[PDB]
Amino acid sequence: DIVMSQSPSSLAVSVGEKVTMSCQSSQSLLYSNNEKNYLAWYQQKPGHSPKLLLYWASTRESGVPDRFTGSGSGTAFTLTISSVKAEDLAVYYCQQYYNYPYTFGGGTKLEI
Amino acid sequence: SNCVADYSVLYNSASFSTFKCYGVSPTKLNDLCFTNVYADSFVIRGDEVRQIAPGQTGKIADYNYKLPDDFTGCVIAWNSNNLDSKVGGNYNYLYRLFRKSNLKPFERDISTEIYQAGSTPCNGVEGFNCYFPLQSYGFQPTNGVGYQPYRVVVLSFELLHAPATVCGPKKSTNLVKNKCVNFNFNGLTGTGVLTES
Amino acid sequence: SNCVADYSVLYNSASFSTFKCYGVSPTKLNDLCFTNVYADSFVIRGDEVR
Amino acid sequence: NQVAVLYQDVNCTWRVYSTGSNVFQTRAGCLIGAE
Amino acid sequence: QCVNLTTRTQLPPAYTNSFTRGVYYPDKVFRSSVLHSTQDLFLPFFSNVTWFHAIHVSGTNGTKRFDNPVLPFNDGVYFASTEKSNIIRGWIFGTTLDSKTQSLLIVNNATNVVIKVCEFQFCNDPFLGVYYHKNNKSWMESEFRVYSSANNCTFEYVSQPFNFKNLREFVFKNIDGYFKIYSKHTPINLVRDLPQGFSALEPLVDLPIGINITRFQTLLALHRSYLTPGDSSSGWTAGAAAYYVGYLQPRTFLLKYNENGTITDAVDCALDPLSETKCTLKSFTVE
Amino acid sequence: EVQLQQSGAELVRPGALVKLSCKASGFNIKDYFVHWVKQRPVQGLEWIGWIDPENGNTIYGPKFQGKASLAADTSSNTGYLQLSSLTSEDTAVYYCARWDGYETLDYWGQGTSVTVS
Ligand SMILES: *[C@@H]1O[C@H](CO)[C@@H](O[C@@H]2O[C@H](CO)[C@@H](O)[C@H](O)[C@H]2NC(C)=O)[C@H](O)[C@H]1NC(C)=O
Ligand SMILES: *[C@@H]1O[C@H](CO)[C@@H](O[C@@H]2O[C@H](CO)[C@@H](O)[C@H](O)[C@H]2NC(C)=O)[C@H](O)[C@H]1NC(C)=O
Ligand SMILES: *[C@@H]1O[C@H](CO)[C@@H](O[C@@H]2O[C@H](CO)[C@@H](O)[C@H](O)[C@H]2NC(C)=O)[C@H](O)[C@H]1NC(C)=O
Ligand SMILES: *[C@@H]1O[C@H](CO)[C@@H](O[C@@H]2O[C@H](CO)[C@@H](O)[C@H](O)[C@H]2NC(C)=O)[C@H](O)[C@H]1NC(C)=O
Ligand SMILES: *[C@@H]1O[C@H](CO)[C@@H](O)[C@H](O)[C@H]1NC(C)=O
Ligand SMILES: *[C@@H]1O[C@H](CO)[C@@H](O)[C@H](O)[C@H]1NC(C)=O
Ligand SMILES: *[C@@H]1O[C@H](CO)[C@@H](O)[C@H](O)[C@H]1NC(C)=O
Ligand SMILES: *[C@@H]1O[C@H](CO)[C@@H](O)[C@H](O)[C@H]1NC(C)=O
Repeated sequence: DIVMSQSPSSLAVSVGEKVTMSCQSSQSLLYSNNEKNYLAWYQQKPGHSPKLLLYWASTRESGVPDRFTGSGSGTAFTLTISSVKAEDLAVYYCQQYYNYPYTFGGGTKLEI
Repeated sequence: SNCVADYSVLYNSASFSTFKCYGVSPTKLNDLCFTNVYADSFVIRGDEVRQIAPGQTGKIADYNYKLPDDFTGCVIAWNSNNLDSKVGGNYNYLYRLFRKSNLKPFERDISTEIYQAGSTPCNGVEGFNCYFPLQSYGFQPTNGVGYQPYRVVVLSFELLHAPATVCGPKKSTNLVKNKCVNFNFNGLTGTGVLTES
Repeated sequence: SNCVADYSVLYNSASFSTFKCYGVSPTKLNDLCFTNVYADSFVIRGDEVR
Repeated sequence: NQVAVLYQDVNCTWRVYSTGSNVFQTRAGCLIGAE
Repeated sequence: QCVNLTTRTQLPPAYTNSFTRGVYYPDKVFRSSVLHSTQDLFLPFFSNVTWFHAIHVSGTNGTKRFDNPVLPFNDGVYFASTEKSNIIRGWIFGTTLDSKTQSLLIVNNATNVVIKVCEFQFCNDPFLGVYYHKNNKSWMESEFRVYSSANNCTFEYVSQPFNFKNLREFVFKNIDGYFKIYSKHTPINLVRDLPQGFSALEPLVDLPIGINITRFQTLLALHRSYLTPGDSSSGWTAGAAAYYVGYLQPRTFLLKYNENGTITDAVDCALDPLSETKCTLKSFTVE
Repeated sequence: EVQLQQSGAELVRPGALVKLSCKASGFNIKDYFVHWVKQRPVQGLEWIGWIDPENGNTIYGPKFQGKASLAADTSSNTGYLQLSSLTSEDTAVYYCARWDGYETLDYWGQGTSVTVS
């Protein structure tokens, strides 16, 4: 089964600062037939049910435009924010969709 | 397919040492029309040019290229010592020397499995009493007439049974009906009166 | 006399320019059994092979 | 389309295509398929 | 990459009667009001033809029953299939069905047909893998999944593609180095049996393959509505398709040619003495 | 917008089964697939598997393969999960999810939390 690891555990940065989170996998996520990476990213607040962020690295969905920007590889996956925003207190997770079970990462926390 | 077969263009730059036609007379080739025409080409030795013929025996006719007994076609061959031979030897042309059974007509075998000639499998290691099936002709410019490379092209077709698309260089004429005329429809000659059907 | 006539052994080290068989088919030579077999050997010119 | 077949060299008391039922022996052969 | 669809090796096949089926035009000449006797590798009348049912069995029984065994090729084979939604798609012909010998791959996507004779290392259970979606309610692309490697190819040919409603019939025959296909397509309505009637097959194509053909395996397309990359061979269903295989044999036939040039009736000259006497007397009625 | 209605927090005795209900509006369960989820702050969140209302069958995960059952009925827009008998591992928060074919999970209800005396 696929296992996921996330970094940093927790990081504190001021509003407007750039911050980057990276999660690493021990197997490849690329599927040759579609050439599509089966990975998603989640952001969750305490006591709020986890909600999917747009998968396939095309993280753009309804909400505030370009809230979080992500980059991924076959075995590596990172998410970036060009400027931390005060309202977006967030906790992040990395999940894979290549084989059962869909792995859940170790979690990442961002503090302001 | 879809071309006029005027062989007079081969008269100035080609010289064939063996033209044999089976199922058709060489003098009638200018008046006929051929359907399902195929051109088979290969290069063999001088002494094996006789083996490309119906009902012949030998290594070529047994393991390499077999012709049907009911064959409509022509066989063409010419010496190619000036193009298919090098001073050090030409090891690009291969032939099959060992096979378990003779070939059926117009079959092609391209496998390279090790042939076991003894009573013990060698598991494809080329040991004792098991040999590689393919060998290479040694063609040199100083070899004998029968050891020089020859190019053989065999043409297969049927006649006067199916729609054709090649035909010869004969020129067509207009259609006259309700009169007694000689006709040549796609190589089929005859006499009669033609009416709408 | 008293020998199997497997002519496949001649394929590797022999090349014959003219093989002609009268009264028997070359494709059937591998299936029959021959009586009173004799072999005649001599050397002649190229034009005298015919 | 029903038929009877007469085998004039077989003696039924076999070299027949089928045996079926109603096999009758005659001095002209074995008649198979007739009552 | 193919993951074995079924563990069950075989089920006891049951056979039906091929009443007056598999008659093909022997030559490309036109004949009207003519009773014509011709010898060729015809399928014997009232023969035994193996009936294959690739359908989803009830849930109480083992989840998988669809069968695509490697069947012998004996002097040509007769193939039929009563289906909808194009479950059957292609066949594979060859001696060993492995890499060392050449084999003929003839696979037909709804829009087009590909006919390649190349050395192919084959999967145990080859299948074209189609997918379907629920929200869109549309059927999507497929995955070939039939061979691991293809090398030393020597012929490629591409052409226009060639209850229950559709009855497709094919006759395959390898003679004198050529592979000939005869076909006929006929809408029918009897659900589980070969129709009682006469249909003549027309010459589709003859190919200069020049390969030894000893065995053939049919290619079925399978449908699953979910796709995950790490887990396969789970969730495939065969729909409802049945195919029939019979074997040709050297026999003499007498054919009735219609006024418009169609073949309306034919007689097996070796069925029984009555059929033999009809074949010799050149009349369909015996007094 | 799609929202889901979920079983409220439960306080139960060990050694007995448990039942959960996941409700949907704006679509039929036949249109999609259904996943189930159980979450623990320590030991993390777990992935259970998917059930297909149209198929009539369900493929489960291996950690939960034992001591789990999934059921669905299209008459109501509701899917159900049950466990053979309550262990300490099952004393956890629970979630249900909707999985699009050839895609990710897209809907997650408010949740269900299981605490045990
Ligand atoms: C066509 O292929 C078949 C199967 O590979 C060949 O039949 C085998 O031939 C070998 C060699 O003669 C025998 O040892 C086997 O017993 C035969 N049967 C099987 C099942 O392998 C057949 O010879 C091939 N045809 C030609 C013309 O080579
Ligand atoms: C014909 O006889 C000659 C000898 O006169 C063979 O040539 C060698 O023969 C000796 C035995 O006398 C073998 O030990 C060698 O291995 C042979 N070598 C070669 C290169 O020929 C010859 O092989 C015989 N056969 C033919 C077809 O010439
Ligand atoms: C052939 O069929 C007859 C049917 O009557 C068998 O019966 C024999 O008939 C002859 C007279 O032609 C008697 O002489 C024999 O004694 C009869 N055989 C008996 C009574 O067993 C006859 O046997 C048949 N021949 C065979 C089977 O060789
Ligand atoms: C089929 O194609 C393969 C392509 O790899 C051929 O393999 C090559 O064979 C040549 C000599 O024929 C070698 O020089 C190469 O090293 C081979 N390539 C490999 C092994 O990757 C193979 O020979 C072909 N078979 C034929 C033409 O019969
Ligand atoms: C099932 O497929 C696997 C895939 O490599 C293969 O190893 C195995 O032999 C197959 N099972 C059979 C042929 O029974
Ligand atoms: C087909 O063979 C089976 C036995 O395998 C037999 O019972 C059946 O009658 C046969 N069908 C015919 C002769 O039409
Ligand atoms: C058949 O069509 C498909 C696309 O519809 C194409 O990918 C494939 O190459 C075609 N096959 C041919 C042209 O033989
Ligand atoms: C088909 O379904 C896919 C599901 O991934 C969706 O992305 C796409 O928009 C749908 N297409 C149409 C035309 O509805």
